[PDB]
Amino acid sequence: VHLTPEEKSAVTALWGKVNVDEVGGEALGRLLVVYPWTQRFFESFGDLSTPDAVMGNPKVKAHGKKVLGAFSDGLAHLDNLKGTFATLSELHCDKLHVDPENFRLLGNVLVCVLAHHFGKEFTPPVQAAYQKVVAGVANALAHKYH
Amino acid sequence: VHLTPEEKSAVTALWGKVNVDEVGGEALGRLLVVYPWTQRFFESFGDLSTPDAVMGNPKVKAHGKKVLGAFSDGLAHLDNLKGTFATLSELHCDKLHVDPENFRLLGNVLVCVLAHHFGKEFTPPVQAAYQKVVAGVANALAHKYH
Amino acid sequence: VLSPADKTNVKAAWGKVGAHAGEYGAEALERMFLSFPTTKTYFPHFDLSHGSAQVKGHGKKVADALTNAVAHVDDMPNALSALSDLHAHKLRVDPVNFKLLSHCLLVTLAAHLPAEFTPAVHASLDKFLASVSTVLTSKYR
Amino acid sequence: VLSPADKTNVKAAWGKVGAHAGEYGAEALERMFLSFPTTKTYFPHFDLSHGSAQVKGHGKKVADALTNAVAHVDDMPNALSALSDLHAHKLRVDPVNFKLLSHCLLVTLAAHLPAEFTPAVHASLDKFLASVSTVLTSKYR
Ligand code: HEM
Ligand code: HEM
Ligand code: HEM
Ligand code: HEM
Repeated sequence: VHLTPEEKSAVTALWGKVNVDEVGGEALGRLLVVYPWTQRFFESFGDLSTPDAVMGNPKVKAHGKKVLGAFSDGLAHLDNLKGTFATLSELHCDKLHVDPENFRLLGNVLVCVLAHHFGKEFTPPVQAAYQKVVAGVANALAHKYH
Repeated sequence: VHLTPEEKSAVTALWGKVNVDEVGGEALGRLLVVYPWTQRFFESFGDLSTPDAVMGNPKVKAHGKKVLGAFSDGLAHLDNLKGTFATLSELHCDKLHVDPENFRLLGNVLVCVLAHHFGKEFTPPVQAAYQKVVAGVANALAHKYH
Repeated sequence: VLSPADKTNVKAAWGKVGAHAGEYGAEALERMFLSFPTTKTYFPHFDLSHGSAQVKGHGKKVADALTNAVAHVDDMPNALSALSDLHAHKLRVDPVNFKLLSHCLLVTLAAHLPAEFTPAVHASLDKFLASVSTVLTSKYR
Repeated sequence: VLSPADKTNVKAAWGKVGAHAGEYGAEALERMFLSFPTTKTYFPHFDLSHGSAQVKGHGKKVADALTNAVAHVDDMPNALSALSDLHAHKLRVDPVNFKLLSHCLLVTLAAHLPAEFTPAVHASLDKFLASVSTVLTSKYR
């Protein structure tokens, strides 16, 4: 994406105060509860029934820290998101067969989750910048589909 | 937008045999019949109460001709869409206040029209190429909204 | 919601599809697979190549369902409830995908019905297909 | 569909918003205007600037409307029939924009109700706004 320098700062500043272990798993968790039809790519993970079965599941939480991990590399190389996820794009499409649309849902659930996590600190301008990041990220994770 | 040699060829070869006077009023008309809310920007063209009113409405038949003319103009510059439409993008945003979502609607009605007009010649591969184009033109047009 | 006229134009356009419903659904799908590749993710076990017996097959399954819906145009919720459960629970297809296939049905349809695909009928089919998708999506959550 | 469990979650959380509808509704509009520029095309006649009294007032009308809707979660098509006509026959707001405003309501809510916005309430509120959009968009064609 292309953020003004001020947006760049806001996103970095706020992202530095994020707990990979906590936020990552919550985001994915909320994705599944709120958008159950995304549960199809985690049928193995185990009990994904009720909210607790979801949030509680260590496999879902485990996988959460991986996405935020990858997300992190994203902010590091924001000047070139497509190359950064080129590989992850082919994996999610060819081996995994994942509908890029869910990346869009995960992006919004993430924004909700960071807002729930920082409250008033997550101002309108900060959200706005984050929306661009999660949008670009999702275009990147879809750029290799064919 | 980037299209494979085969796609680029089909688009041009099909467009080369199109009556812009015809296809033009055809598209905008159906845009207003199918997507009634888009009539929000054409109360100055008069009667839009029925399919037939909107169909024979001269104010409509004519402006539809400008849309495709510009559209065709953009085809001859597929290598710089955002450039050919810059002035238009600003126009639809600042002066016309047109919600860009409408452009995508106009792009799908256009493909229907081309298919309805050319029949079996509008093959799946050809539609695919035109889908990329209309998506491409729409992006050019929303590129300067703010 | 649909209207007395939408319903008639719908029954009108479909009666013209007749025995092609099967080859139109296959085409409809082909168009969807080439125009919107991301939709292919749901069919990993299919040979998505042109002329493929699988697409030709499923396409007929899809067209039949619609034919059924046309005839229950005044009672779709229950006429396609089994299908609404299938896509919501087992398949779990993202909703945004239904608008993609609907658009291709229209295209395939406009490409075969020159005289019937009129501004009014085209408006009717779009509302019809939007309603079918609304039903098939109602049990999602 | 909205279940008795969702309704309870809505009624609950919303009741928690209490005397903030105005403040929250206006914040939600602001987040929308900043995160989705295209949505501004609908309020050209406004001063979308921060603090704007037209935004506070309007945010508040959007607020109360959700309160009325929550108070009639069993008969929304009726409770909102009014707004349905305005947005459909007068405003003609492209359907896509309702999902955008809904999303900002969610983060707005999520940013003010740490303890309430649980994965479950979240899930419920989303379905809820989804239905308010569905009812406010049904009079389009
Ligand atoms: C922000 C977007 C996302 C990113 C950056 C991302 C990143 C990752 C990464 C890093 C892997 C690990 C690959 C490896 O090292 O083997 C992975 C695997 C996978 N992702 Fe994603 N992912 C994202 C969104 C999604 C979504 C939306 C779904 C579907 C709901 C999904 C489903 C999967 C699945 C099922 C796997 C394999 C899991 C396993 O079996 O261990 N991902 N993803
Ligand atoms: C393919 C996309 C489109 C193209 C290429 C396009 C092109 C144009 C052009 C060249 C003009 C005439 C400019 C002038 O003479 O000042 C124009 C005007 C305008 N366009 Fe678009 N347009 C597109 C889509 C739309 C859509 C979907 C809407 C909204 C429904 C829209 C609404 C208008 C309006 C209201 C005007 C002013 C017309 C008048 O009042 O005379 N355009 N557009
Ligand atoms: C209104 C449109 C749709 C209708 C009427 C429809 C109809 C059907 C029907 C009747 C079946 C066949 C069940 C059987 O074999 O007995 C089915 C299966 C399926 N549908 Fe849909 N469907 C629709 C849209 C979608 C969309 C948009 C997608 C995704 C692109 C989708 C993906 C699938 C998949 C993957 C299956 C299972 C295929 C298999 O058996 O291997 N459907 N659908
Ligand atoms: C669930 C969501 C929504 C609710 C509850 C809602 C509610 C309202 C209400 C009650 C009014 C005020 C009428 C009055 O002044 O008495 C209104 C006006 C309006 N709404 Fe909405 N609305 C919703 C979504 C939208 C969206 C998505 C847009 C556009 C992005 C939109 C655009 C407008 C506009 C422009 C007006 C007229 C503003 C004016 O008076 O100048 N609304 N809406």
